[PDB]
Amino acid sequence: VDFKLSPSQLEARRHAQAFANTVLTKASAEYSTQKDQLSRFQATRPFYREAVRHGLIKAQVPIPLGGTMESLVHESIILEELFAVEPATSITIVATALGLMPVILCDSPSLQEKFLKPFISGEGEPLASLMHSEPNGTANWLQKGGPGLQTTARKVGNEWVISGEKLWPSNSGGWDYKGADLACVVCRVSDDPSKPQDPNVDPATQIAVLLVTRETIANNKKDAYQILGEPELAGHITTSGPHTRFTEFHVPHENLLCTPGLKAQGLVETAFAMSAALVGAMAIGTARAAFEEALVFAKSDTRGGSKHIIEHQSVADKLIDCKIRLETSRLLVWKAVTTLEDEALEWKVKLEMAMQTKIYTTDVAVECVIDAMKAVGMKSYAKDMSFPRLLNEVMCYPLFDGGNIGLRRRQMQRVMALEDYEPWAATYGS
Amino acid sequence: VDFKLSPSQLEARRHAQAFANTVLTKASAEYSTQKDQLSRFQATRPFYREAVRHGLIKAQVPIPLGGTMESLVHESIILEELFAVEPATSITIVATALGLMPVILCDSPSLQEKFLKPFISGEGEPLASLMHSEPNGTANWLQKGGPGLQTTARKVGNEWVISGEKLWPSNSGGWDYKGADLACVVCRVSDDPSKPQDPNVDPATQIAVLLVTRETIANNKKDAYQILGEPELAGHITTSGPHTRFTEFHVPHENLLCTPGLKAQGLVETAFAMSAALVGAMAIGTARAAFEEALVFAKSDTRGGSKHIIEHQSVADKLIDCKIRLETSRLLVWKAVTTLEDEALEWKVKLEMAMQTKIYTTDVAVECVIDAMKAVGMKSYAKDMSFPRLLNEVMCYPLFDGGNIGLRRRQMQRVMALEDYEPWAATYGS
Amino acid sequence: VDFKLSPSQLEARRHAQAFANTVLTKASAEYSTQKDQLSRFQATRPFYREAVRHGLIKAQVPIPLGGTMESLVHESIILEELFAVEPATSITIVATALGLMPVILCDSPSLQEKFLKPFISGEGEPLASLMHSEPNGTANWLQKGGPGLQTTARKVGNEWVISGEKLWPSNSGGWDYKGADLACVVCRVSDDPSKPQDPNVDPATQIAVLLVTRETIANNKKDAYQILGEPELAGHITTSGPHTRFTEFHVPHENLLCTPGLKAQGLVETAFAMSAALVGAMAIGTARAAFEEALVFAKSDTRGGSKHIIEHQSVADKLIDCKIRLETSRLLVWKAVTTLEDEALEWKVKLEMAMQTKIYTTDVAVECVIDAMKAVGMKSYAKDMSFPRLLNEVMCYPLFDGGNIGLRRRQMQRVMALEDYEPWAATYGS
Amino acid sequence: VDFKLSPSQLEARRHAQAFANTVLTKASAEYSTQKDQLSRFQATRPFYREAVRHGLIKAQVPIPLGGTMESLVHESIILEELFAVEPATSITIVATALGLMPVILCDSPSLQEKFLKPFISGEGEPLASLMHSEPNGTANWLQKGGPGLQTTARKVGNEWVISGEKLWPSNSGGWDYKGADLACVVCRVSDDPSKPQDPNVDPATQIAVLLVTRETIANNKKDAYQILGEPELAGHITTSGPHTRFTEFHVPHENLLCTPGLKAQGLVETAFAMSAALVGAMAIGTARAAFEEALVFAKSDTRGGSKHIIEHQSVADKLIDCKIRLETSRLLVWKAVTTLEDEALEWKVKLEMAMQTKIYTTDVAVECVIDAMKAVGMKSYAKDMSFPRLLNEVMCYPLFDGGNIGLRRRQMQRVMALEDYEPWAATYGS
Ligand SMILES: Cc1cc2nc3c(=O)[nH]c(=O)nc-3n(C[C@H](O)[C@H](O)[C@H](O)COP(=O)(O)OP(=O)(O)OC[C@H]3O[C@@H](n4cnc5c(N)ncnc54)[C@H](O)[C@@H]3O)c2cc1C
Ligand SMILES: Cc1cc2nc3c(=O)[nH]c(=O)nc-3n(C[C@H](O)[C@H](O)[C@H](O)COP(=O)(O)OP(=O)(O)OC[C@H]3O[C@@H](n4cnc5c(N)ncnc54)[C@H](O)[C@@H]3O)c2cc1C
Ligand SMILES: Cc1cc2nc3c(=O)[nH]c(=O)nc-3n(C[C@H](O)[C@H](O)[C@H](O)COP(=O)(O)OP(=O)(O)OC[C@H]3O[C@@H](n4cnc5c(N)ncnc54)[C@H](O)[C@@H]3O)c2cc1C
Ligand SMILES: Cc1cc2nc3c(=O)[nH]c(=O)nc-3n(C[C@H](O)[C@H](O)[C@H](O)COP(=O)(O)OP(=O)(O)OC[C@H]3O[C@@H](n4cnc5c(N)ncnc54)[C@H](O)[C@@H]3O)c2cc1C
Repeated sequence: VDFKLSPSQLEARRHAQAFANTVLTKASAEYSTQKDQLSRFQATRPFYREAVRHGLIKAQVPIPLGGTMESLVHESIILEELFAVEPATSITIVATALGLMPVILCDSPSLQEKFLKPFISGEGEPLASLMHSEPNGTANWLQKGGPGLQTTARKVGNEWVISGEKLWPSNSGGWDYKGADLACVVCRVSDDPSKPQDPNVDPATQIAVLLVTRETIANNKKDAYQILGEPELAGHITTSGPHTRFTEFHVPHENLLCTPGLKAQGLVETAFAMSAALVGAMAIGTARAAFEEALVFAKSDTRGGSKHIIEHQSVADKLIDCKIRLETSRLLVWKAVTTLEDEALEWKVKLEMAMQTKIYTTDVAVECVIDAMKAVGMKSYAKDMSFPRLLNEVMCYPLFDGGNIGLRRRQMQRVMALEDYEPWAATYGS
Repeated sequence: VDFKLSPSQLEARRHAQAFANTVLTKASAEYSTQKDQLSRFQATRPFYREAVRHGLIKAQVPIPLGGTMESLVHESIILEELFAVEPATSITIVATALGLMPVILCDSPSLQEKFLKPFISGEGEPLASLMHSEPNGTANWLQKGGPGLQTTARKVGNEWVISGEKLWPSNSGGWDYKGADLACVVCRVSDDPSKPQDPNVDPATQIAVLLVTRETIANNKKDAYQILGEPELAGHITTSGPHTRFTEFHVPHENLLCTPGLKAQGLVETAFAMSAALVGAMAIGTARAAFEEALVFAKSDTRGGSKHIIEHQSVADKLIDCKIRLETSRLLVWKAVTTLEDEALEWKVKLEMAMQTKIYTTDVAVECVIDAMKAVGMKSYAKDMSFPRLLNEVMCYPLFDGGNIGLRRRQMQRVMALEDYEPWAATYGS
Repeated sequence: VDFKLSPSQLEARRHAQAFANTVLTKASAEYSTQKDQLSRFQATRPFYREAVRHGLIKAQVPIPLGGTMESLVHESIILEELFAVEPATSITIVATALGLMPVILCDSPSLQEKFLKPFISGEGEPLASLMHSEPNGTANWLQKGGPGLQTTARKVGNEWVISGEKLWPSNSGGWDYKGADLACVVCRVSDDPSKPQDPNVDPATQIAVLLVTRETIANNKKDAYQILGEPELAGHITTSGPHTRFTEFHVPHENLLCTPGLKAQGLVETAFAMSAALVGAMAIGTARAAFEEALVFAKSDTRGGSKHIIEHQSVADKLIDCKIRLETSRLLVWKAVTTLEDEALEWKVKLEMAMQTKIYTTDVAVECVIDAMKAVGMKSYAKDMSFPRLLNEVMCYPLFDGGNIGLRRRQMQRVMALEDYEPWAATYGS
Repeated sequence: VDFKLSPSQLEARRHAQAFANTVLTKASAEYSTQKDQLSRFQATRPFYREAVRHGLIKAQVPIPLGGTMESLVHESIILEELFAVEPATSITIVATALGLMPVILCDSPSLQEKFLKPFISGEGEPLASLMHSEPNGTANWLQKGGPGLQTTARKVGNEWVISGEKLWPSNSGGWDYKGADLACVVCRVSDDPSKPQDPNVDPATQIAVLLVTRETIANNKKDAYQILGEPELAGHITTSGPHTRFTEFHVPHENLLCTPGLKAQGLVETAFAMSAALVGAMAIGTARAAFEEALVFAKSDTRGGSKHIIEHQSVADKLIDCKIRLETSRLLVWKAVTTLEDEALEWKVKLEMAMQTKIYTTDVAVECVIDAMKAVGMKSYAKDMSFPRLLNEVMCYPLFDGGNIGLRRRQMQRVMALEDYEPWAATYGS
């Protein structure tokens, strides 16, 4: 076992850091004063443009597919550096990565060449979105006997017809509400959308992914694709993840990502398992920003006393707890993404490790930001410090990318209950 | 022993609830459109006006002093109901209460009659502020051999001259920055403010409290009293707690609250111990709003599954944990205020109980809000629910009113380290 | 609302302290030499004798039934003092009180007069046991479609015949394995014990409680009642709670406690709700002993340094956290038992409060003992301090008297999920 | 960056597992029948003899020094597997590794060759001990102005004379109270032991380490070396760590480990920093045994319900938290030991990483055992399961090898407060 970073991993860090410090630090003056989420997202477009120019979207796509992604550990180091400075734009890049993952993972090389083209060009501001989440919730989307996804699709001729609503998926409506450049829309196949999901058939066997582009939306009637709203978020105030309604929305058969059923559900689960692992890097960045701000403050401020506050044991204890949470978190992320890259390990081992990672890093990042605030004291509550923004941003992580309580813990639980469960297969082999 | 509420405690609660729902619910539509903190505080003036007409400012003063305060348990009940709905204006009421407290507690009936007069009238919108906190911190203000308070006072003729800065004290500038109707300014006596505090004298013997009114301010040169800034807060966005600088600010000797030294420190300690106990009620109201909103959601929503999510054990575990935190918090607050009202008990015992109460309720209220958010899941993160506001608001409580890490834990540690410490004296007697 | 203790409550405390210090402190010299659990329990008989002589068993029976119980708050005070010194014998008293409860609370005065008689006499060493728990578990005993209790009973002529096994019920075999003086055996009614519980039935409608005395056991064949074993416990090493098998055990119909079904389940639920509330006083006593030992150590020992260890913030922080856990725990126990006593409150309100109390106090007692050990440090790990015993004893509390995870949380969850659940009914009526 | 185990790491694991399962499982049948700590420890001798025969003591010594230690990752894997089964004898091996470390670390090949010889022979049952800890404590041994170590040494011609007492050091009295085969006795140099440590000299400049063998002890008068007692421990009930008194105890100058002062303090600090990282693997072993026992239980028992208990969300939540604690702990240990072996890294970077590791792994192991017990429920409390032993054993870890509260957190705080502290130097370099 080895924890040393290669020259390309150190360069990936230096590059990410330089981009964050020279480009992302300027985003706040653009977005900070806009009234609504969409406006804030739009104000972020020149920074995404720069990220594309710096190669950061091309770096979300594997080299075999014409991108420049070197590894998932490189990706982890990049995301930690970006999120330690500014989640604006950084969040857009990862949302796009998620949006691309089903195509990156699928088994059609002609689909990959066609739909990944804009994202490896190094030009423009192309957005992708994995459109899974819904107004009524998704924690129970695979539950045999329940209503399932309320976004359904039916084959009519040589096309599919989507009806229903999505809520929350990042970048889904694009910069201007005429659509992401690529959206992977996750649907439940229902030949008749009025009738409930058949409780005698496993929900996983009825999943289909349909690829929707700006062209697709332009080819439909205006009322077939409507953005009904844009949630105002506590933190990550510059992301877009709207309420979208498809009404009789036609999509050509060639845009069907794969065979409906277990293969499609598989692509989705895989994409979301990879995000589960990497989301820990974002939480680390946010929490690391809080720790470092509190640390510098505790090593330079006496708070009207005779020594720097880090010399009070209760202050150092908080800082120690923060530092520990960050160190364990990062190791767990690097373990997770490395596990995901291991061809030897069966999927359930990868999936359990990804779930653990998401659950731990996100929950623990919140504690880290709060302890940092408690250590700095009253000054952390004013907006001339970063903590108000970090507090709001950090609370997103346990909730999003599949919340810990409803999705990730239950995905991990299902794995642990299986008869052939091997708790240590990722470490000690099978 | 008994927890039944008297008819007048029940009436205080009905009155508080009616006030909250007829008046305080309208505040948000007024303060929400104001871009800066002072303006938000100013938009809140008509609601404080209504608070005064409803008798709520008069109820912060004991009956023997012309007020209508029935008891601290009545107060605890009122504060919980107000803060469960809207901390805007509610926070102003309690900040005024704290400003009044050094006067309420002092042994001079002439000062009490004079300076409490506007607060017991039922007219206007009179504000009071206890001005203790400073830019450089206050956790170490009584540390022997340290710099001490940087707001100092010196006697010159038949007046005192205040030099230095305060930061954070609620209401201290009034509605218009010409001053609170009553400010208790806490100073360190120093004949020559350019000289450090003398390291061989106990800081507590150099504390003075000087009463500064609007008239005091108007009797000084314009540049003798100035507001340098108004912090933009993460939550409690409608409160004012400015950065104030006194420069050669003259106060009559008749305005000195009491003899400088241990008597003055003692009045500040007592005031802040009473607030330590009652700040729990504010934390309970906020956390209670989060718990109730999560409870109703959990009972009303299936999240696309086969049953309401309260029926999931992980969801119920969060709700159970919130409920336990709230229940234990309320009990401890009522214990602490009843203990403060007990004439048979020594100060050290009351102080220890008040510290415990502040530490427990405020730390635990934060966990209550966060767990509530986790239970609700993603929808908790959007501002169509109340959680974004509650999370920002709840994080104030561990930090303010004497932070838990630097001030309240240290005060309690000091009492616990005394040779005659009796842990259980508030319960089982001495 | 009032927390002040009456003269009789203070006397109850004094009496309980004097008993624990002059009698219970001598127990260890006797049980300590005994190599198995039963023999340790037997070694404890002379101390239970003394407890009876001091009126402590009589104090577990209400005055209208010939006992001397003053109130549940008196009971809480007695238990805290007892368990602060020595859980040996204390645990027998409390287990007997649980065994008496179904008879104390039943609607048959003839059963009360006959079966409580030995317990109000003030003589001998009479034991009672509520025999509910089983080798296969009881967390799911009321699960519809589940196997239910494996101890069943059937009516044959003018008798009931019991088949199956119990495990864990305190005192159940008596001093000599010829039986407790009174055992309430909870059975599921089944005319054929080889047949699985009907999945269509509500399991609570099948419950019967049969009273079994030493004369009942003697009236049966010797192999109809056998003790198969006695668990060797991590702590509470002097308690007995054996593995008992009933094989065609005949009981007179006049020993049926009440109408089978909902009424019988209700008596058991009520007895265990009462124990849920009071078990916190035992947790508090154990945790309090750990806190006070650490506190005395922290204020007298420098650990080879220049100052008492309580002077170190990290140490003081552990002690503060223990103190707060103990203070909140006692308040919650007093609230719970006062709630149970309230004639005007509905059952589910009482039950919910009792569940909260059990969950909180027992979880938090464990943390209190462990934090106290960390504060004292390495010396806490050797048996010349009490912490090794306290750690083993405290870990009983979250697991016993209905475990928190499987029973108490799920009882509380069920009440919260009821359409008419009112969270603050025990405090703010309505 | 890589977590993959080499073939030799996998072989170390297999070999350690086979030794634990074939040899160590048999230990309990021998030590459980003995009446006190010493006897239990003595009953452990044949198992240590087997460990020596299987090369496990030789594997504590680096290959350059004639041992077989392959790497600290190898050692971590071995310790996790040993402590997962049986800490008896396992504890003796690690205590011997600690005892050897000051010699392994020193810069004197002639000392190394002489004193390490029995330990690399593969013969007998040689024991080492690092005798640091004392009756009065050691958390403040380096405190300037404090009393310091109460075990002192004075130079008398060509010999040193030791006065004072040790308490706790494992193996220090050997199998028979005639001494460990090698003890490294840490002393404070003092010409006159009746005089207090000079408050004007930095305690670390007065540290000496004297090597004491069985020959040294036999060459002194009988009353010069006395075992006064053997603590009865809550867990690890088969280790020896006696109370030793040196009275005018003569040691040859050629047995001095190095020049007294910073160099000697540095060997002690380094040895204890290496143990701090590795003790994590012991904590993991114990917690892993709890987790796996709870997991097997939860996957095979319904607890009288219809489904395996792991299907209940609150049970799964506990197992998930245990699993996460174990995964993060192991990563942190492997990171910490790999950091210690990195010659490019400054000592303070290694030290910080080792303290973090000790703090985290030992605190969290306790939580893991307790969670596992709560998940299993009542049955976990009886000695037919492993948990009573594991609970007592896991509580050792945060207290021993320098407790977290008094020692490790203070050592880490000291590093963090340094002006040139680089928090991430172990991951991203300097
Ligand atoms: C900034 C941001 C970016 C996002 N990016 C995307 C994106 O790119 N694509 C996309 O599709 N979505 C995205 N989301 C949404 C998010 O990934 C999912 O909606 C969310 O994580 C799922 O919500 P939830 O887990 O709370 O599930 P919900 O279904 O909303 O359930 C909510 C709560 O109900 C409870 N619950 C429900 N069922 C159970 C159960 N069976 N067991 C136990 N508890 C249960 C749990 O407490 C759960 O937390 C984004 C959201 C945000 C804020
Ligand atoms: C909405 C609001 C209302 C307020 N109302 C008032 C008011 O009416 N009047 C008023 O005067 N102020 C008021 N305040 C200010 C507040 O009461 C105090 O400034 C704040 O509670 C004290 O800050 P602190 O406890 O963080 O101490 P600081 O001195 O700022 O110390 C900050 C941190 O340093 C550490 N620290 C410092 N010294 C030590 C030590 N010796 N040991 C351990 N740790 C230490 C702790 O981590 C502490 O949290 C208000 C503030 C707000 C936001
Ligand atoms: C000293 C002592 C005295 C005792 N006194 C008595 C007495 O007087 N009378 C008596 O009858 N018993 C007595 N007991 C036994 C004890 O009250 C119960 O057996 C125990 O509290 C119930 O066990 P449990 O709660 O762990 O349930 P179990 O049925 O053993 O369940 C074990 C675990 O399975 C899980 N589980 C099972 N079902 C669910 C579910 N539906 N949801 C979630 N999790 C689940 C939980 O993690 C639970 O902890 C005593 C025991 C001791 C040690
Ligand atoms: C099985 C076992 C094996 C052991 N092996 C060895 C061995 O091989 N060699 C050896 O020498 N010892 C050994 N020990 C002993 C152990 O390493 C040390 O004595 C112990 O870890 C140090 O004790 P402590 O950390 O509790 O410090 P203590 O000095 O005993 O301090 C006790 C407590 O006081 C408080 N405290 C003291 N000073 C401060 C401070 N400055 N700041 C904050 N809090 C403070 C802390 O709460 C601390 O926990 C062993 C013990 C056991 C049980």
